[PDB]
Amino acid sequence: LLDLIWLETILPKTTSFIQMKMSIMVSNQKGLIKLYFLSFLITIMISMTLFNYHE
Amino acid sequence: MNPIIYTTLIMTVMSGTMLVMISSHWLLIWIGFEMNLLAMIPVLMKNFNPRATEAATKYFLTQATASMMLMMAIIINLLYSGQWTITKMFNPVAMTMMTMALAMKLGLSPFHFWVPEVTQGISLQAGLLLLTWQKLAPLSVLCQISQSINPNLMLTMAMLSILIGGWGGLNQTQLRKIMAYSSIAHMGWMTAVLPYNTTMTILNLLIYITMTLAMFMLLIHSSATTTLSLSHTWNKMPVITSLMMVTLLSMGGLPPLSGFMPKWMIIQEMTKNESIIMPTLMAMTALLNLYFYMRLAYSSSLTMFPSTNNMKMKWQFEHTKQMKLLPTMIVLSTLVLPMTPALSSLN
Amino acid sequence: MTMMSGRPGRVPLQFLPNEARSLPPPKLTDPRLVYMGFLGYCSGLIDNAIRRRPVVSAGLHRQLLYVTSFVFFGYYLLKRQDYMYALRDHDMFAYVKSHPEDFPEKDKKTYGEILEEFHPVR
Amino acid sequence: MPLVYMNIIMAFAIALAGLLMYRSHLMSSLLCLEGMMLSLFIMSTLIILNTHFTLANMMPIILLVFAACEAALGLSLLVMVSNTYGTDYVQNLNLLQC
Amino acid sequence: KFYIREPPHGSPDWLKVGLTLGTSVFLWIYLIKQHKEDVLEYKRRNGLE
Amino acid sequence: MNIMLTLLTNVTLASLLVLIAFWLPQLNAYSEKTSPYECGFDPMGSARLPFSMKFFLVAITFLLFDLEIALLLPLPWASQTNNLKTMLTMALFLLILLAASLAYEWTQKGLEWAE
Amino acid sequence: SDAPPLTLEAIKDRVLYVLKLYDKIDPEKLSVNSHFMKDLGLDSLDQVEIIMAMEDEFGFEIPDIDAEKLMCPQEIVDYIADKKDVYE
Amino acid sequence: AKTLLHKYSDIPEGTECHRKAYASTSIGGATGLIVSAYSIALKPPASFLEGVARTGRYTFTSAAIGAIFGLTSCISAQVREKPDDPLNYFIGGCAGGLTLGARTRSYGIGAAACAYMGLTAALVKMGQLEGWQVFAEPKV
Amino acid sequence: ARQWQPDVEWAEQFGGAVMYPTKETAHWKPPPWNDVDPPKDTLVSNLTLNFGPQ
Amino acid sequence: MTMYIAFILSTIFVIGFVGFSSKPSPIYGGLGLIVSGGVGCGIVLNFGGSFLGLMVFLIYLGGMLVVFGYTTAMATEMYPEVWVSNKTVFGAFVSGLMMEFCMVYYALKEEEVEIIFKFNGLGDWVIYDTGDSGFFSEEAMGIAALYSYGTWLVIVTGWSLLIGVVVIMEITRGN
Ligand SMILES: CCCCCCCCCCCCCCCCCC(=O)OC[C@H](COP(=O)([O-])OCC(O)COP(=O)([O-])OC[C@@H](COC(=O)CCCCCCCCCCCCCCCCC)OC(=O)CCCCCCCCCCCCCCCCC)OC(=O)CCCCCCCCCCCCCCCCC
Ligand SMILES: CCCCCCCCCCCCCCCCCC(=O)OC[C@H](COP(=O)([O-])OCC(O)COP(=O)([O-])OC[C@@H](COC(=O)CCCCCCCCCCCCCCCCC)OC(=O)CCCCCCCCCCCCCCCCC)OC(=O)CCCCCCCCCCCCCCCCC
Ligand SMILES: CCCCCCCCCCCCCCCCC[C@@H](O)O[C@H](CO[C@H](O)CCCCCCCCCCCCCCC)COP(=O)(O)OCC[N+](C)(C)C
Ligand SMILES: CCCCCCCCCCCC(=O)SCCNC(=O)CCNC(=O)[C@H](O)C(C)(C)COP(=O)(O)O
Repeated sequence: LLDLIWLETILPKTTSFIQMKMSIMVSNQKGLIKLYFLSFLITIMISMTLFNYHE
Repeated sequence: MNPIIYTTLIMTVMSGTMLVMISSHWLLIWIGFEMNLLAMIPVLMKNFNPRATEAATKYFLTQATASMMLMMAIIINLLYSGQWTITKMFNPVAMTMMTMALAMKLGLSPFHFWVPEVTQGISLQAGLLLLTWQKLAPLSVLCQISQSINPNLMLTMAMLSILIGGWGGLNQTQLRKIMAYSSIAHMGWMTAVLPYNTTMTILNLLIYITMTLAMFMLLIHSSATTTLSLSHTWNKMPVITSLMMVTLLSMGGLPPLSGFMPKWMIIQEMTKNESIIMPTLMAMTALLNLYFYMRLAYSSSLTMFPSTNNMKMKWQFEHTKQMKLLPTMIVLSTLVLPMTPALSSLN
Repeated sequence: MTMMSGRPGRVPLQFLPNEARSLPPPKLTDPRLVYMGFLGYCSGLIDNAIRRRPVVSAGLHRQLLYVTSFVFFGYYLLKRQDYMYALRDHDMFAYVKSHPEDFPEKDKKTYGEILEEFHPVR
Repeated sequence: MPLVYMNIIMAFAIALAGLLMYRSHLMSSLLCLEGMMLSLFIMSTLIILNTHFTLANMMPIILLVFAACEAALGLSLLVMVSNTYGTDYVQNLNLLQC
Repeated sequence: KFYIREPPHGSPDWLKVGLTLGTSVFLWIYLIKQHKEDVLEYKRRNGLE
Repeated sequence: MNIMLTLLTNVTLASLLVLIAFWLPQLNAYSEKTSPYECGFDPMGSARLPFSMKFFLVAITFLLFDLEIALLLPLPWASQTNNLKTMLTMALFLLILLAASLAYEWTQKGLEWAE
Repeated sequence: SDAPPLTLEAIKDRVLYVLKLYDKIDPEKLSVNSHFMKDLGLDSLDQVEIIMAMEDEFGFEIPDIDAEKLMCPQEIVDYIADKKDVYE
Repeated sequence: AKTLLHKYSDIPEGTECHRKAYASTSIGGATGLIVSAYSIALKPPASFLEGVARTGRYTFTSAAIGAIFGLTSCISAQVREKPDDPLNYFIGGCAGGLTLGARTRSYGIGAAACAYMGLTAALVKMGQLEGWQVFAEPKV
Repeated sequence: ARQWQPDVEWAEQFGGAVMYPTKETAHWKPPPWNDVDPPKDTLVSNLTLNFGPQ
Repeated sequence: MTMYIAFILSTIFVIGFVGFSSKPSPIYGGLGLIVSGGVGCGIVLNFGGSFLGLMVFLIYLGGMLVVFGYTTAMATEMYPEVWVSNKTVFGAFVSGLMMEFCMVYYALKEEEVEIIFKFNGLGDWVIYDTGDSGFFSEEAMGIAALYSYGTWLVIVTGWSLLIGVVVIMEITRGN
């Protein structure tokens, strides 16, 4: 119950699951420049507002 | 390509980078960037194929957008002060444009999307050039304007670069995409310390360039671009695989190897500025890069994968072309930790 | 972020200012130079191993050139590093001397008259 | 500032957004790049003329020269893409992923 | 034994070997002379000997 | 001020000529009359289909050679400088590279149209 | 991902749909076992049109020699299943 | 904008629960809007209405998380008469995590969000108390 | 008794276009051995012209 | 105040930028860019830059002719799109027009910092210099200085042009 299941579940298995999910989210892009440059526009709009107005 | 033409194009790329290096005028720095891109585009397309064409097109679009933003920032800075010298920008908006432009040129997150695709779409020599030489000029420009950068935006981009590099590298079987995500993470590490000490950025640049050169040369020597193709190298060149494994451990930042020293120095320098949380997150995240380096080492050198029958014919042939600097790069990538105090010569 | 690049009277591309000649040069048996020579020897051995040559005995002239080049470069590297540290200490001491009001000398108390708190272990 | 400065800056911003947002044709994006260059030329020329900085009267010419270099580069890449696919659509450039 | 050219034959390239050995010897002599001059200059500047 | 008035007058005259041509005569438009013309027959395909350009490489070179004109047109004013040797050296240097760029594209078969 | 794992029931439903959309067939007198020539009274030319409608529906070409054998909706469903490798 | 963070932090800890809850709701809504914008940009929703629905779901989830966190933290701080205590932020963070888990309808997600969000909120409160810096200025 | 070494089934885990295969990326195919995709049959139609009679 | 001619010219500049940024068929995109180049030439003329405005007009005319040829070669469709033949293009055009309208209104009727800083208007004539001297044009002298002061600029520009020719020939080779 403890060594083979729950201590496994909490520290190592949770880390593996979270990193696998995040890697799948980050790396699964369709390779279309349209989406990338749309995200670039979004990022530019944010930097000029959430950062460029704060100084 | 005619060898003379290739030599001229490589020299033009290098001369554009040096023009960015030696210029005191913003227009000359912009000219250097333009010349570098113009000479760089054909080099990506030396071996013609649709993938190389697509990579060159994406690279050109990204770099042209970055250059437009660069020029617009220069013009704003001129508008609010009749200055052309690269000392310290006088407008926060112009400086934000400059930062976004240089981050897009470097490939920092969230402008990272082009790096893995362009790296995958080109040959290993073009990948080596793109991931080593193309970083010098924007990093030099950022070093010159370090006192003007907004720490919040720069550090946010650096942390995002490290996280996204680790997560993206976790999912790759192609070696070029692995190297591209590793490059993104290393760029994030370098830009994290830039607002505090440019010497640390220069040291990290030198060590990362040495390790990347050694790794790309080892990948050219064992002509593989996928994990399974590299899995065959043990049955033909075990020494190459052992050196690859040691270099991969060095790239992961494990002591007492060389890759550990830049992270160590960056962490201690950041702690000098009462920055504790972010270096901790940075190391805990570079653990992911170490994980996929270890996966590559497992598949390449520490275990023996099945091979094919035709490898016997390859056993009878040596390498016709030899790389002169590969031995030196491996030694510098691994055994230079005891020479740490030499970094004072960089400032 | 750029500490000593703008130091006054700094010639751009010397790598060794004339003032560095007032410092003692590193000894030719300096352990750092020995380590540079060992690095050159390792480079020679790896070069032999990659080219499928006898690792220890194949290229003796090449290994000698490797060791000599590494030692030669390391000597000047050590000279520059020592000179830079000397500059750092010189500037630090000069600044401390010129700003006494930021580095005051306060009288130090003996431990018999400083009251420290005692934390029993139990 | 004069309101013409805001007009030129918004011209640059509109051209940048047009480049960043992609429709099917590759050629449309090259035109947006050329528009950004034109706005940069106009803004820099106005700034230089207003302050009577004599020596930078040549700077916009250099800007135009490197603009021509950029346009030639983009057109060459478009030629190769259209020769590959028979169309200059950006959605055909998806062989490489992240 | 071997069938074809085998560019390294029974004899070594004496030009390349001589150039390598000469380069090493010149570098070592230059380093020795440089160190001697450095020591003498350091002594003369600080008035040791 | 005068040039704007001149341009306005010219454009107004042209537009008025168009208006007169389009509203004065009798119009009898029907589908056969307004159809596309190909000398006796209906076109097979559309006129909006891709039309190959066999001089595509010379078209790109024209862009770079057109900016050579921008760098060379201030030459009459440059001849009035005191350091005539420097200006002449740089003016001759610029044309020499333009001549060499033409020679490179000529010798590498860049001026021949695609087959 | 791509289209779901097409099954026999969907193939049969689509075949009956395209047959009921054919104007020379009774919507309610048509069954999966009906014979075009005998059950529906269709001519050979009519059958060719039906095969063409099947090719439009299922997105793959059918040669004539295979089409001549196909004399009822059940044969069409079986042929599509065999060509698309569908067991259930 | 950090002006939203200041409007949240201008209100005292155990006072004016409705105002602090409103500020936290605004912060959550802004975060959800940014997340939905990036999600739409990188993964097209294949329709305008589906994109509007995805934006709505993301923004509503984030705003609900912020509202629950702020309300619970302020209420606990005022009832316990314990300002400057990380326990209130931990309780609010776990409440927001349970809200997220109920939204996604996943018990494991709910428990994990409870734990991690509460720990993060407690750490943020500790940093506020002792002046930890995330984006430290270059002092030396 | 001998040390275990990877076999074909173990090696095939790294032969896909991407690790951690999901439902969407299952249809991704690894790139060609050389970086050359096969040419597309995008036939460029020639322009047809009526030359005459008028 | 005085006839606001440059204001109208810059508004038409922005209108043409919106026209080719909504991205209709590249024929109409090039037409919009030509209009923008002409009105920018007029703007630069109104501040004394005859040579620079006329030169940019000439350069963009040549570039847009090449672009028209390339559009007919490789960027055509059966039904080329105009600003009213598509919902997306029309929406982008209207959004750009109304954004420019909002910026102009908020600019001249009150004083606000849009993105960088604020401004009240007052026309362009206020910021002039009323300098009275010379048998030459300062723009012409500054441009002619390129052959005496800007040797380095001439060198790098000529090298870049030659390299650009070599680069286009390398890219369009194929094989
Ligand atoms: C910290 C304090 C100081 C520590 C020192 C640092 C560590 C050691 C130094 C590192 C660099 C030195 C050696 C590098 C070049 C050698 C390359 C090589 O492959 O060696 C083959 C060669 C044997 O081959 P062979 O004789 O030509 O004929 C056999 C065939 O070749 C048959 O050979 P084969 O190629 O066909 O065999 C295939 C084999 C081929 O695979 C290998 O041979 C592995 C070579 C990996 C290269 C090392 C990476 C580069 C250096 C980084 C070191 C990192 C150290 C930090 C800790 C991390 C540990 C990884 O592949 C495999 O079996 C798969 C193995 C995969 C398992 C994973 C382990 C591999 C990596 C372990 C590296 C550990 C460090 C180096 C240890 C020494 C290795 C020779 O080894 C040697 O004979 C030379 C070794 C040293 C002898 C020189 C000693 C001087 C003589 C005495 C003078 C006394 C001096 C003082 C005077 C006192 C007064 C009396
Ligand atoms: C100096 C530096 C500064 C530079 C920046 C300044 C820039 C100024 C220039 C602006 C002037 C206009 C210039 C014209 C550009 C030409 C664009 C173009 O060519 O369109 C190509 C593009 C694609 O071309 P296409 O291939 O022919 O069409 C295919 C279909 O679109 C796709 O087919 P489908 O139907 O199958 O696909 C499904 C559907 C899916 O469509 C959707 O799902 C989007 C609808 C989501 C609804 C949003 C929620 C509504 C309420 C939110 C309000 C926030 C406050 C709420 C407060 C609390 C509420 C109680 O379509 C899409 O996937 C497209 C998504 C893209 C939507 C717009 C991109 C914005 C970023 C993405 C985030 C989306 C909104 C999230 C919330 C973000 C914060 C507001 O067309 C479009 O996607 C939209 C039409 C373009 C018109 C709108 C453009 C205006 C936006 C420009 C920037 C915004 C303001 C800038 C500054 C403001 C402050 C300073
Ligand atoms: C992996 C280890 C790193 C390897 C690095 C590459 C080694 C090969 C490089 C070849 C050596 C020659 C380079 C320099 C020789 C002459 C040029 C000299 O004049 O440069 C001076 C400067 O000297 C060089 O910068 C020093 C280079 C020494 C690099 C070694 C440091 C490595 C860190 C510690 C690891 C130990 C390495 C062991 C050696 C193999 C100019 O000073 P300055 O113009 O004002 O500084 C420019 C930067 N500023 C303005 C922003 C400050
Ligand atoms: C858009 C407007 C278009 C209008 C123009 C169309 C002009 C095209 C005309 C072309 C005519 C031909 O090809 S002529 C076709 C060639 N020969 C024949 O048709 C007669 C011999 N065939 C038989 O006798 C069969 O038995 C049969 C009776 C079919 C029974 O078929 P099933 O029992 O097996 O169903």
